[PDB]
Amino acid sequence: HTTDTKVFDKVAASIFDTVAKCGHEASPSKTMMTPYSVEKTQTHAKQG
Amino acid sequence: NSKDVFYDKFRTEPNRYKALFRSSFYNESRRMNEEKILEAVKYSQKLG
Amino acid sequence: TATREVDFTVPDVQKILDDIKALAAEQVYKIVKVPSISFRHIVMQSRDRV
Amino acid sequence: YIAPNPRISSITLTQRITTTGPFAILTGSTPTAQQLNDVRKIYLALMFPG
Repeated sequence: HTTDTKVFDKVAASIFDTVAKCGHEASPSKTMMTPYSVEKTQTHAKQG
Repeated sequence: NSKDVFYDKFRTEPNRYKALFRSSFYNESRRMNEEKILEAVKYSQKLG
Repeated sequence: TATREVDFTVPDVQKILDDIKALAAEQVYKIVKVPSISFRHIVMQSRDRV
Repeated sequence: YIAPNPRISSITLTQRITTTGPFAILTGSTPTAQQLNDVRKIYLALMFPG
């Protein structure tokens, strides 16, 4: 529900901090956060 | 998660999220990917 | 042929709702300790009038 | 030459449900050269009455 930049940045930071606090580590290099692309179980979809 | 999908036409529409990609998260992901390519190429150049 | 022209025949209601929700948080007034200056004084070589 | 607004013939209540115009098949057509020349003839006849 936003198009602002810093809000999105702080949201992503909060998610990563929660994962770190859960005794795990999530790689930001390959973590996915996208509007128009879906990947699941070695299946890739782009724009339908 | 519904599977009753049918397909109609191709369309073109303006991108609402075009301004969001100037954020820190995307810049960092791109930077990490490209630097990973750099270590790969320098290791290959060092070995042979 | 189908995708040649950009289309606007469908609106984005969610964008409108988000914009109104964001506009609901705009602040109009201010809280200050001292009001702004309304009258000032220009002094000359005189000692009784300004 | 200006085309009419596409929202006149169809309104989208939801992302999934849209109304359909009776002449939707004709609206998808694209004129050729001869038909465009005929349109120019029609407007030229309209602009000069008798």
